[PDB]
Amino acid sequence: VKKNIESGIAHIRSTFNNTIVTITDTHGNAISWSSAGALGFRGSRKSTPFAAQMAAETAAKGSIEHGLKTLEVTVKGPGSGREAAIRALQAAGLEVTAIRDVTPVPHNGCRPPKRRRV
Amino acid sequence: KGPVAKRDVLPDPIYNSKLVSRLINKMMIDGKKGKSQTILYKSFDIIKERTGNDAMEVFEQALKNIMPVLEVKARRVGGANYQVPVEVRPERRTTLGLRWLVNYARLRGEKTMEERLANEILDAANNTGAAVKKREDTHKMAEANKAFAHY
Amino acid sequence: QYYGTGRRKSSVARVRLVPGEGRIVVNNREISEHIPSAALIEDIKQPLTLTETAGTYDVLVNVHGGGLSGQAGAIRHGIARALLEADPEYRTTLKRAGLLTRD
Amino acid sequence: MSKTVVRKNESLEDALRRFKRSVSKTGTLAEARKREFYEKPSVKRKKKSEAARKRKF
Repeated sequence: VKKNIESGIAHIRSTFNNTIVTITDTHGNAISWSSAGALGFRGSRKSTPFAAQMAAETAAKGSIEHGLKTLEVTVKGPGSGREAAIRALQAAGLEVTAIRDVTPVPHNGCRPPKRRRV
Repeated sequence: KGPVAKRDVLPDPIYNSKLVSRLINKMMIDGKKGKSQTILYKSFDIIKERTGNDAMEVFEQALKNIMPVLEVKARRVGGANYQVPVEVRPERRTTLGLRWLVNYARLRGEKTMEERLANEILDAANNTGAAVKKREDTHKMAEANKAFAHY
Repeated sequence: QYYGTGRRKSSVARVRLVPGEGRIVVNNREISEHIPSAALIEDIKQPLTLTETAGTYDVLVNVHGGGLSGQAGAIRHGIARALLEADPEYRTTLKRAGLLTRD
Repeated sequence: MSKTVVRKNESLEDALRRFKRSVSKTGTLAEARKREFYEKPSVKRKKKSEAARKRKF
């Protein structure tokens, strides 16, 4: 009954305040996901490399039961946790397949808000 | 600046050990090293008497039990007052074990420091003990502060 | 008559290492007659055990000044110094101890 | 993000070595990181004349 996907793609959103790990299939259907908030980190430790590491580890050890043998990386967003995230993803044993050049880079878009000092 | 060296005196006829010499150096009050030496000798004798085993192995196991692996060091990065787990070098581990042993032994409360230290060495060889309460609290703090394993 | 001075913390060991059997006199007294707490007695012979000089020299000393511990330290220091001045062959070995502190 | 080009038969950090180098030639580090808070048109224009010339980056 369980669709045993052979390989999928992982979308990771790094931020200065949180890190989200989502594992998807070829069509982008949500397979498994985890975040620093789920691990237990409630303060600013969410965006830490260690928190990203734990989130990636949990996502990988959750998708291992779902069955995917390999995955693709689609990390995105600012932050320093993107390194420990991929490090844990590789250490988990689920070899990565490929990567993409996707990014939210806007040409002009809308003007950001006021700074944090005025 | 930089670190500094030091040394101690190992030879001790009753259960020869450098750590035993360091313990003798500890627990000493008012420059009375003879009192501490006698206390340690009599405590080890009581241990050997009550328990049919050499006090050296019991002391080694008590040290192995009480020695803390991880230390939780405070650090004030902004208005948060965070803490950072730290790996304790063997020297600091031994010194902390000696400190906890002596302190909790004298805190227990009995008719003689000899019996106090004997019962403390026993409750250290058997993980259930006062100094091991401190060890467990330190380990719990280090685990709760795992978020800052490294800056 | 080999001579030596075990100066340590105001306690001087006027030691004269002469060929004998191994008797150690402290201010005209016996080892046990003078120094209880024999924990230090075995320590006095630390160098005497590092180098084999068990019972070939006697130790006649007049230790003036210092407590029991300081007197024992001065005694062993003077013993080491006099033994070195007598036979410096083992100075290479005894340089790792020295026992000179200027205390 | 560095690129869509794939590399295998290397170590784990060998990939990050080229990631951190190839990410320089993309706006992931400048275009998507400067616009976190607004910048007035004047300072917006002066910032280019300052950086692109002084070579502070």
